Parts: sequence; structure tokens; C-alpha cells
Amino acid sequence: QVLIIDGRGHLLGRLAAIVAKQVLLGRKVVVVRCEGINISGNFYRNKLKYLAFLRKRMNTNPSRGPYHFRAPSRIFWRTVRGMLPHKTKRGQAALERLKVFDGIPPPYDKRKRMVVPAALKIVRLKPTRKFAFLGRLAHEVGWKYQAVTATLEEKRKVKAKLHYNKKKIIVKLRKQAEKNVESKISKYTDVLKQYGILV
Amino acid sequence: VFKRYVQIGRVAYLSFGPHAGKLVAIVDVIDQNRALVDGPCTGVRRQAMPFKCMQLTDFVIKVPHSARQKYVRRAWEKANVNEKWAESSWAKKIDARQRKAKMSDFDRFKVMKAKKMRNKIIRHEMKKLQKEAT
Amino acid sequence: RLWCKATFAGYKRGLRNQREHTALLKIEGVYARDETEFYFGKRCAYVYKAKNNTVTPGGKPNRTRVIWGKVTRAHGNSGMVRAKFRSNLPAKAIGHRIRVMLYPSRI
Amino acid sequence: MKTILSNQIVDIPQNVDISLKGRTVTVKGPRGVLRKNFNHINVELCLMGKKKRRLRVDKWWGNRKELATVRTICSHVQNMVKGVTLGFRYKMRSVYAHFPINVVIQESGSLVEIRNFLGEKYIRRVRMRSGVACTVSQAQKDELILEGNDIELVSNSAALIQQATTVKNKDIRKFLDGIYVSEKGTVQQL
Amino acid sequence: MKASGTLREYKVIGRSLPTPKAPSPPLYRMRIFAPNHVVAKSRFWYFVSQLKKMKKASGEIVYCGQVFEKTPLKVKNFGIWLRYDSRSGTHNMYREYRDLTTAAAVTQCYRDMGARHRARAHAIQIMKVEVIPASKCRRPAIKQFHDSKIKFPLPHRVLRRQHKPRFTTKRPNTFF
RNA sequence: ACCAUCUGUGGGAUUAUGACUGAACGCCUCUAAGUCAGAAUCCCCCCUAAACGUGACGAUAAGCGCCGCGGAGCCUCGGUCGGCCUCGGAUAGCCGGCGCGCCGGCGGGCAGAGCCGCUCGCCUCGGGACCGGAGCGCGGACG
RNA sequence: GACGUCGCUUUUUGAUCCUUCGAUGUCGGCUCUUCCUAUCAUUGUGAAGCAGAAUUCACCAAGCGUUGGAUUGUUCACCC
RNA sequence: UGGCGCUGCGGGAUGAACCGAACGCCGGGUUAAGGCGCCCGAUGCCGACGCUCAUCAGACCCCAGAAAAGGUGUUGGUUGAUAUAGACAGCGCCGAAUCAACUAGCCCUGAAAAUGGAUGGCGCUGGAGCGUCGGGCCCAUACCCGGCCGUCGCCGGCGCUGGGCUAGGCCGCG
RNA sequence: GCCGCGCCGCCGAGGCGGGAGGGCCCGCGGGAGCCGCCAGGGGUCCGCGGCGAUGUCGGUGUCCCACCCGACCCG
RNA sequence: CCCAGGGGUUCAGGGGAGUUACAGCCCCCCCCCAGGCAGCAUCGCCGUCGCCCGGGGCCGAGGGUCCGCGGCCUCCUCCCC
Ligand SMILES: [Mg+2]
Ligand SMILES: [Mg+2]
Ligand SMILES: [Mg+2]
Ligand SMILES: [Mg+2]
Ligand SMILES: [Mg+2]
Ligand SMILES: [Mg+2]
Ligand SMILES: [Mg+2]
Ligand SMILES: [Mg+2]
Ligand SMILES: [Mg+2]
Ligand SMILES: [Mg+2]
Ligand SMILES: [Mg+2]
Ligand SMILES: [Mg+2]
Ligand SMILES: [Mg+2]
Ligand SMILES: [Mg+2]
Repeated sequence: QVLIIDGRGHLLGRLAAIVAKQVLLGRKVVVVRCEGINISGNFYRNKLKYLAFLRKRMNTNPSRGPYHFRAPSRIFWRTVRGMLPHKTKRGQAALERLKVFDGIPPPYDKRKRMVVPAALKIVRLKPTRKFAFLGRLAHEVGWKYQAVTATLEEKRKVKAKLHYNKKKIIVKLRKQAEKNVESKISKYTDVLKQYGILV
Repeated sequence: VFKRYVQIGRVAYLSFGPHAGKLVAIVDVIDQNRALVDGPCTGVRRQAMPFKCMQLTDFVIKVPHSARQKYVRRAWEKANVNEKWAESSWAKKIDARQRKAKMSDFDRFKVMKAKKMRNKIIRHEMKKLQKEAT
Repeated sequence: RLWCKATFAGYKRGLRNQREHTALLKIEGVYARDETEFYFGKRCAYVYKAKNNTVTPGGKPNRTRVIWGKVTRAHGNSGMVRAKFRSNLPAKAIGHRIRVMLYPSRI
Repeated sequence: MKTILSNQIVDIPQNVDISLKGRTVTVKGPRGVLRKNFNHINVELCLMGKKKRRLRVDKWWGNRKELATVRTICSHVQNMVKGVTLGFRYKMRSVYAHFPINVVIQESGSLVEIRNFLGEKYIRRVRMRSGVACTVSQAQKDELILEGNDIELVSNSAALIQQATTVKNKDIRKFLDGIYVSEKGTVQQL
Repeated sequence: MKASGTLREYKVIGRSLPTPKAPSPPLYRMRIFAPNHVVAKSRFWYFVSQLKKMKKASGEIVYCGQVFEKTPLKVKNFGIWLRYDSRSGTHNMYREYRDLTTAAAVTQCYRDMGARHRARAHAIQIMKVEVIPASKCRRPAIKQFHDSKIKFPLPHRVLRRQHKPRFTTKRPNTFF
């Protein structure tokens, strides 16, 4: 019911153009690891694009002007909002279906995350072109939580790898059981191989 | 790091296009994008074809440069391309994928019943070895 | 379940005009125009719940109401379809579920 | 215009044992080991032959900007070869007119304290890169010796010392004082 | 001309209207490359009108037929001598192409003259096209394929079908 | 009341620029790939404010809080129409198994193009199984 | 940088008369905030007909500062 | 000469004049100009070929900022000149091509103004950029077919009656 | 270039007359006649189902509210 | 089936060891346009709605014959009962 997407390796606008279309169709999308989102062009380009964004403020009262969020999740959230009619009740309901997170929080750490091939860097960008990470771009504009997120993501990959190694033993046990009971499932494996289920 | 190359005689699999699913022999390379393929034993006559719809296979037949279809057919039959392809896992996964798409409602019920008992028998064997190992 | 999942993506519109007498549905599995032919003519239903109870055919009254429609033609190249309902779909249904029935069947 | 194939072969001596893990080249010689990743060049590397090993750097369908990175791969590995067999010996020379440049090496060649440059009281503490050892040269008055296996680390450690002795607000054509690189050689001379 | 789609080699033969003062005017044949014959006739009355004192009204076209490829199954090197008007002036050029059909190479030329020089179809005048052997080719991009036992892989194959699975758990591979 | 007195601050990426390695272009080259130093600028810390943002915790009045899937009912608001309980990532290579090797698999069948769940009930064959499964159940690890 | 020549700016003036004549208070000063850079000074550099000192040219650059007075209503000048 | 004024409609974000097309009230269909990453209907095509990296990239009538002059950025083309009686570059060695001028695309320099801001916005760099094209698709009060209303035109029809002919009525057609 | 003849080429551009047969055709020979059928002067069924007075059915355009789209103040 | 029977020539994206050899390519001749099968089926264009069949959507406005057929008007035979 919830489209959990991993933000690592994806482009900013390529992914936001698709996530904005899913929430308008009444679907709930959760984009994790927004610091891993890539942006085409060298880093100095995208950094200047954000520094020029920092200058856009109401001269008389900056507290009313454009709120410049520094977190990579809120940066990607503002990108998706730009492709939505957020000044209408239909567009505001679409924003309520999207939840962005820096890293992979516990509510989604134990989940299988989707990948959008139409937004990956390997598919949409040349191998020789320059790109930039949203985690470094945010760190150099005021994101104060890059070091704590990197350490928490570091421990998240340790417990995710211990689970994967246990999952590899279960697959080894499952493949071994298929050979030790092949005589009892011979009539069943012939049905699946007959209808193309197995090969 | 590369093992499959585009060369004279390289048997290629057409993923999409008008001849999707058939094997062709790259007899000549026109440009960086297109080639001159010809499948005499498959049903794809000599014609230009882009590389984006080709998928290189592990079969290379010995055909001369710009030889007509009579000699491209000999190397296709000398190397037994159709026999080696039909026994390769590439075609067997294609055959399995085609049969799964032609399954009727009664075929899915027979698969539902077969897979239901096949998993429960394997799942208990996994529990049997776990109890034995401890 | 005997119906296909569809989403009320919006009305038949241009950019500055909206024709509410025609709806654009998005079927969950149809992502190409060459796949919309199967659904041409299928019954559409916008099932929802209200406050007051209404009569139910073949059952007891409840809060469930429905607006029946039918897929008329395809729309674009991405598997979208057009549907006309006896009453124009309310704007609150945009992004909600539309049941695409398997009848009238042609298989 | 895109060239079909652009290759170049690198000769590898018998005392160097090279291992390829994708694009990460690892050379091991009598003077130590080196390891430099080339995953940003996007080329093909291959070791041909068991005896008299070679390194084949291939580039398929590359324009002029991408063909230029082919020899850069080869010239880098050749530096990694002579860095583990012969090494690199960059020699500095302290040039001064009136005030002699006092260089004292500390932390076992990992720190260079430059004193009495143009009579300045400020002390210039230049820390060498990892694996680079600096030493006051013998048989010479104001010569330094920078040794290491990686040319990019020894030549960079020489640029740190040289740019540290920079004259400000003066005619540099008249005030030619500083520690400059005089010779770029090897530790073993064959 | 718009050069829509793949052009066709038309052999348009025409002449002037026979007059009592000068009867039996000579027949003039041209090698027109137009997407259809209606454009091939209009293109004929563009070069003949500027080379000779002939007009569409005072002349007639006796034959406008499509020229088929005599060797469609063979890869041939073509040489196209053409003049085109830039934003500054007119320049003569000689291009080379590898294709199966003469019309498929002239079509490939319009796609190239407009790509590298921003030259539109109305500014290009194809003057001479002839099949050239591999020993008389000048361009390295064409002459690099003149090598038997040619071999090259397909490095970093871009994943097409990006939207057939739009959301998948497996990241695509580019090495095959 | 500088008309008395006290205090006023740390880093990060980098600009200009100077360089390293090194091609293109047998040489050369700060640049093409890759690196270094680098500033009254920029960002941030320090500092002021504290959001239709919020955490921990205390105390919680014949009333009131927990605990009997309370045990039955009356008004209301929305969806929705099987789950997936998870490596890290590479993309000019990857994955699996076995003590830097070897073996095996790659248009991904150890496959998200997938996996898993899925006879209308209630009793009877014993033909295959030892599926010993099922808890408004009682305890113990793991957050 | 002569003879030439190509631009830019809207802090001069002119040209125009589109908005306002059932009215947009109009010069300067004072006060006060913010902005621009076509940088005078300070920060980091490059160049010299840069020995030092002083100065000139150019670059990144508007963070910071650009004062006190005589005369004049004057902006503008001039002088201490 | 057309148009605006006297005129709405689709498109150009926007806007008296531009592009398309002019208007009774509706249904179905099809288009124009213009579009089809998301806002925003449509390419969620396994589109084709190239060009281009921009530390002020670029992004299409009117139209809403550029020039002269430059670049050993990159890609084309043109006209010449040296070279296996051994050139170019580097120290006779080296052993295969090389050099010069000119021209044309894109990018770059030239390129400085004042509240914070404008390919419309988000954003886009195996393209959502520029050029050349293909197939498909999107909708205007335009076009086609159908209903209804009114007007106008019929050398209109009916005084020859179940209904009918208040003929100032009724009916038919375009 | 015209005119005449001859030869030759012309799916069958073809037309006339006749001959051996084979077999494909005709709004020729069938209409002041009875019966039906119907791609024939604009739709019918000589088809059918569910629901039924205290909580339901239809309307409630013009009472309130919600959302999408359009939409700047008249003279 | 190099179609076979006589052969000639020719280069190179040069196979085998420079011109067919342990692959082939091209240009030409005299023998039944050798036969045999396909016919815009890698590449166009167009029909005397061109012949037939099917599917989806939209709606029935009006309300006192024409044009195609078939059976019988002629006797039987067969199938089906
Ligand atoms: Mg630099
Ligand atoms: Mg640095
Ligand atoms: Mg002058
Ligand atoms: Mg400036
Ligand atoms: Mg000085
Ligand atoms: Mg004063
Ligand atoms: Mg007027
Ligand atoms: Mg008028
Ligand atoms: Mg505009
Ligand atoms: Mg319409
Ligand atoms: Mg648009
Ligand atoms: Mg200049
Ligand atoms: Mg520019
Ligand atoms: Mg009509």
C-alpha cells in the first residue's frame, strides 16, 4: 500500500517528477536516504544553485520569505512540491501522502525498498558527466546532521548484513532440502516445470 | 573484462523489433549503430539492423566477409547454432517464460495445488535439518 | 475480488477547460494503449459510503452508494482509458478507487 | 568521430607482482606496495601472459577527450612500478641572498620546520604526506631529500615546502629566496 | 523540400514544350532525392530552371520514376558532393557515408548536415553521389570500418524499457 | 553618560591565484580524468527568536484511571478489497558456494519479468506425511 | 591609443506625450534603512618602465568603512 | 490589405492587435495552431541520427538584453605544404605521417545596477538542450454526424373533413 | 514531319465474320398472381430482474456545505 | 541443386600459404531467358464501399412506398423423419 523508494543513486528531478505523479493518483510514497540522491552537473554548479536560492528572501521581512530548508529530505520535499499544485486541496492531499526521510529510519529500516530505473544516474546520465550528491550539498549549506546520520546508517548496514548472512543460510538450507526431498516432490516439480513456473 | 564482442559471425538474439525472439548472424558492421545481420536458418533475411535491439550470444560462426546466404547457412549448420541454442539456459528460460504466459485458469489451479504441497514438504525438511543440527 | 483496480486520474480536460461528463481512469496493470482494448465496454463503479442509508439490490439497506459507468475508449499511449458515468464523478473521487468489472465479457 | 579501439601496453618487470581488482591497480615491489583506483576513467584493464606480464589499457568508442585518459592510465601505473622498485627522490634547494634558511626535520621526516626565511620570526611548519620522508641532504649545504613510493605524494610534499617559502609584497624577480625543486630522480639509480 | 523521412532517388526526365520555332527540345535527366514524386518534380524545376532557360510552365516532365537500389544487400561507401548556404555564405563540401541504399545515405546526409552545421534541407544542394571503394575514402570515421575481422564489444549498454517496470527492487545492470 | 566601567569568538567547502601528477600532441602543459594550498566573500558554529514542530518526566480531583476482544447497543467519519519480515552496492562487471584461490550462475529462474498466501462448508479412504499442526493460552531471548 | 569602429548604462540632457489636471504635494538639507559595483580604503592575488619605500594596472570581491568644517537655499563646486 | 476598436473561443505562462479559428443550446467523432518529465489533457515509443559541459549553459513567431572582436574547448569542411632518397616533435638517433592557412556548427571570452526572482514554475545534462526527421497521442464556441430552439428562404403544402383548418392556423423542406 | 503499304510487337486497347469442341455466363425467355423474407420511405421487444409505511423511494434547479475547473469591479 | 557442361578476368575489410589454394568477393561470355517457387512476400504505390467477417462508444429524431430476394403458380429425386 506504501511505495517505499530508496533515494540512493537517483536524480533529483527525475525522481521527483515520478513521485509527484504517484501521490496525485492516491498512492502513499516514502522516499528514504534523500542524502544519497544525485544531481547532474558538477558539484560547484548545484552548490551555486542553492547559494543563489539562499539569496531569495523578502527584503522587508525574511521570516516571511522563502524558507530555505537544509535537510536533504526537505530539499527533495520542496522539489516534489514544486511539481504539485500545493495551493489547492488536491495538491495538499498529495503532499500528505509523501514522507521523506534522511537515511532509513526504523519505521522503514526493515523493509524492501523500490528503485526507479527511470531516475537512476546509471540510466539517465553519461558515465563521463559530472554529478553531485545531495548529502554533501546539504552539508555545505547548513545541514548539521550529516555526521550523526552517517554513523546511524553505518550501524544500520551492520544489522542489515547480519540479517542477510542469516538469510543466505536459510537459502542454503532451502536448496539443500530440495535435494534431500527431491524424491517426494518429483511429481510436484514436474508440474511447475511443465507450466514454465520453474526451469 | 568483455567476453562477447560484435564481429563477423557473432550470433545475436533480437530482443525487440519485427523479428523479436529470433537469432541472427552479424555478417557485416555497417556503422557504429547498425549491422548487416542475416538469419538463414531462423527466418530473418539479410538486412540492416541496429545494435540496440541485439543481444550478443556465445556463438560465433565462421562466415567470410560479405558472403551470400548459401555460405552463411553452412556455418550456421556446421556450428549447430539451433541445437546449441535450444539446449542453452537462455532459450530454456525463454521457453519457460512463454509457457507461464499461456497458462489457463485450470493450469494455475494445478500449479497452485502443486506449489502448495511442494513448499510445505520442503519447509518441513528445513525444520527437520534445523532440529537435527541442534 | 472480481473487479480490476483503477484510479480516477481526473476529467477529460485540456489546460484551461474541463469536461466533467467524461472521466480518465488509470487501470493498475494497463500501461500501454495496446492493452486497453480488453477493457473497452467494461462496467465501471465508484463505490463509496455516505451518511444516510440507501436501498441495496439483493440485500439490506446500508450506507454504500455507487455511480455506475463504462470504459468507452482509450486515452493516450500510457494505458489510460475514458469512462462515462450516469452522473459525473465528484471531484473528491480524484485519486480514489474505481472498480472495473469483468462484464460485459467478450472472452 | 569515435575511435573503435584505442589501446596501449605497459611492460611490467619480473620483480613487480601486479593484481587487478576491477580498475583498482595494486603493485607490489621491493620498496613496498601501492594501490590506485581508476574507476573514474571508465576503461578496460587486462593482464596478459603469466611470465613477462603486461598491462593492456583498452578504450572502446571514445572521443578525443576519452582517448586522452588512455595514456594517463599507463603513465600512472609506470610511476607505480618505478615507485615500488626504484622509488622517487625529489631534491630541494634552499636559495637565499642574505638570511640563510634554517630547515630542521622533525617527527622522523614527517615535518619540516622552516626558520629564518627572509629574516622572518614566524616559523613555517610543513607536514609531509603519508609515506613521504624528508631529510637534510648530506654532501650539500642547503639541499633536502624527499623520498617515497608515490610520485603524487612526494611531488605534492615538495610543492608544500616550495609554496611555503613565498615572498609577499616584493619583486619576486629580485627576491629569489625559497626552497625550490632542483632534481626529480629515484632512490635507486640504475 | 522538407526531407521528411527516408528520401527516394527519383529519375526525373523533362524537356521544354515543343515550339514551331525550335521543335524537338533535348531531354534533360536529373537525379533527384525527394521524399515523394510531387516534391521530386518541384525539385526538378528548381535546378533545370537555374541551369537552363526552362520553366515549369514552358516545359514538361516526361518521366518521374523512383530509382531502386541495385545492391541493397551490400554495404557501400558513398561520396556526396554538395553545396550549402550558411548564415554567412555558400560552401562546397564532400561527405562520406556507409549505408546500403544511395537514398538512405542522402537521407543520412540531411540528418548530418543539419546536426553538425544547422543546415536546413532548403539550403542543401546535392550535386553528385557515387559509390566509392574503400581504398578511395578520406574520412577516418568511414575508413575505420574498412577492416576485416572487426571486433568491438558493447560497453555500458544503457537500460532501455525504463518504464515497463517503473518501480522494481533490483537495480539494472549495464554489462552483458 | 566612550562623560564612568566591562565583554565582543571557532570551523568547513572553496573564489581569485599559485601549484602537483599527467595526457591530448613521442616533447611540453595547473586540466582533459584525477589531486594540493587557498581569502575582509560564501556556509556554519558562537549568538537572538522558537513553528497548526516536538522529547523526557512529575502530579493527575462520590468522581476518575488501567484490566474481562468490556458483554450487548445508539449516533458519526474516512479509506480500503491478499502479503513480501529488509545486505551493501557494482555498472569498462556482478552474484552464489567452498578453504588470496577454486568451482558454479549471468539478457539477471538462488530471477520484483519475481517470491509467498490462496478447494464453498460439514463428515468419511489411508493412498501419500512424522506437514504435529492449532492458542482471546503461560514464560524466555532480540528493540 | 591617433585615424577608425563595436557596444553598454539609465546617477546628465534631449526627444516623445502612454498613465495621471472631480490634484500622485514639488527643490534641497536633516533623519533613517536597505540595495547596486563601474572597489577609494581594508582581505587574498596577478602585472610593471614592481630594488626598497611610495605608486600604477588588473583579478576574486560590496563583508566593513568612506568623516569634521568656512561660503552658498543650492544639489553641484571650492577650500580648510 | 488584414486586424483591433464592435469579439468571445484554442494556443503564445501572462497580454485590445500575434498563430489557429470567429460564437444559438447539447451528444459522439475528428482536427487546426500549439503541444505531450511533473504542475497540466497527451510519447510510461526499448523513436532515429548527430551536436553540445557552460565557476553568468541552453531551451523556439510577435516577444520582452546583445555586438565588434577572440579560443591549441569540441566537431565539420575547404585550399595548400613536407614525408620510408626517411619529415613533425624530442635528445645522428627515433620510425609514421605531419604541418600551415581559411571556413562553419555548439560552447566560451567579450557581458556592469540598484527590494529577492523568473526557459511560466519545479527541474532537466544516455536530454525535459540545439538541428534534422518518423510513428503515436492531446483539445477549440473550428470541421463532420445527430437532437432541440429561433431566424431566414421555399413561384412551399392544406378551404377535398382517429386527428384536423385559433387559415393572424396547421404542416413540410433547406 | 505528313501519306500509303508491308513486317513485327502490343493481359484481353480491341472490334467484326466463321469454324472443332470443351464450360463460365444473361435486367432474354418471370408477372394487372397469391404467400412470406428483408442491409428497403428515423425503434422496437408479441424480452426480463431486483426493492416495498417508521425507514426507505423520487424530486428538493432556487437551503447549507464540500471538492475539480473557470473566474480581477461595476458604470 | 556453387544448376550442370566449356572457361576468361579481377581486385581486397587478403581466407589458405600474395589472387583461391584448407573461405569467399566482383566483373564478363557461349549452352533448354538450366529448370524448379515464390511476386512489392528487406524495400513502394493503388483499387469498380474491392471481397467477407468482427468489436467498442454515442442515439431512435419523426408518428394516419421505392429497391432487392425467396416459396407457390412445373413434374420428380436425395438427405432429414
Ligand atoms: Mg585551478
Ligand atoms: Mg584543498
Ligand atoms: Mg577613438
Ligand atoms: Mg567588479
Ligand atoms: Mg613596494
Ligand atoms: Mg554644517
Ligand atoms: Mg470607441
Ligand atoms: Mg466587424
Ligand atoms: Mg511569452
Ligand atoms: Mg465536441
Ligand atoms: Mg504545455
Ligand atoms: Mg582579446
Ligand atoms: Mg554566452
Ligand atoms: Mg448538422
